[PDB]
Amino acid sequence: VKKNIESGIAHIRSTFNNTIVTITDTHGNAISWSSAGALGFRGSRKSTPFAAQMAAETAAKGSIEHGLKTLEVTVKGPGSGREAAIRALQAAGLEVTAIRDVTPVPHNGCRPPKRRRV
Amino acid sequence: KGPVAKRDVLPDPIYNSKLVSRLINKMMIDGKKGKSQTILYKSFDIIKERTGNDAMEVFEQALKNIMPVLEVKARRVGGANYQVPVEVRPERRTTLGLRWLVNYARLRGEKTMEERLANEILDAANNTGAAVKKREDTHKMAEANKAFAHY
Amino acid sequence: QYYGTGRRKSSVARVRLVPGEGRIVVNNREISEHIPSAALIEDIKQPLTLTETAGTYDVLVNVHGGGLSGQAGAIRHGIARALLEADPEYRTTLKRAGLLTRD
Amino acid sequence: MSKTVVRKNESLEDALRRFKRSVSKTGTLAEARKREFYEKPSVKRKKKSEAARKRKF
Repeated sequence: VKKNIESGIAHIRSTFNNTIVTITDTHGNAISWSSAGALGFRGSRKSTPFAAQMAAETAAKGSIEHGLKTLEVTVKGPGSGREAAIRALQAAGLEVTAIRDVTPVPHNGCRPPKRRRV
Repeated sequence: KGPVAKRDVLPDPIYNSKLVSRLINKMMIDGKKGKSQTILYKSFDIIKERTGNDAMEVFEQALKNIMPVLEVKARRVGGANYQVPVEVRPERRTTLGLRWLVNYARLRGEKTMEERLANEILDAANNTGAAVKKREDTHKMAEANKAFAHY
Repeated sequence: QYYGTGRRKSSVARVRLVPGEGRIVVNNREISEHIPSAALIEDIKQPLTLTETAGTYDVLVNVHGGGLSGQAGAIRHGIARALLEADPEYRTTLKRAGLLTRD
Repeated sequence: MSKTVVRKNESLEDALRRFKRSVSKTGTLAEARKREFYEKPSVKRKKKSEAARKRKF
């Protein structure tokens, strides 16, 4: 009954305040996901490399039961946790397949808000 | 600046050990090293008497039990007052074990420091003990502060 | 008559290492007659055990000044110094101890 | 993000070595990181004349 996907793609959103790990299939259907908030980190430790590491580890050890043998990386967003995230993803044993050049880079878009000092 | 060296005196006829010499150096009050030496000798004798085993192995196991692996060091990065787990070098581990042993032994409360230290060495060889309460609290703090394993 | 001075913390060991059997006199007294707490007695012979000089020299000393511990330290220091001045062959070995502190 | 080009038969950090180098030639580090808070048109224009010339980056 369980669709045993052979390989999928992982979308990771790094931020200065949180890190989200989502594992998807070829069509982008949500397979498994985890975040620093789920691990237990409630303060600013969410965006830490260690928190990203734990989130990636949990996502990988959750998708291992779902069955995917390999995955693709689609990390995105600012932050320093993107390194420990991929490090844990590789250490988990689920070899990565490929990567993409996707990014939210806007040409002009809308003007950001006021700074944090005025 | 930089670190500094030091040394101690190992030879001790009753259960020869450098750590035993360091313990003798500890627990000493008012420059009375003879009192501490006698206390340690009599405590080890009581241990050997009550328990049919050499006090050296019991002391080694008590040290192995009480020695803390991880230390939780405070650090004030902004208005948060965070803490950072730290790996304790063997020297600091031994010194902390000696400190906890002596302190909790004298805190227990009995008719003689000899019996106090004997019962403390026993409750250290058997993980259930006062100094091991401190060890467990330190380990719990280090685990709760795992978020800052490294800056 | 080999001579030596075990100066340590105001306690001087006027030691004269002469060929004998191994008797150690402290201010005209016996080892046990003078120094209880024999924990230090075995320590006095630390160098005497590092180098084999068990019972070939006697130790006649007049230790003036210092407590029991300081007197024992001065005694062993003077013993080491006099033994070195007598036979410096083992100075290479005894340089790792020295026992000179200027205390 | 560095690129869509794939590399295998290397170590784990060998990939990050080229990631951190190839990410320089993309706006992931400048275009998507400067616009976190607004910048007035004047300072917006002066910032280019300052950086692109002084070579502070």
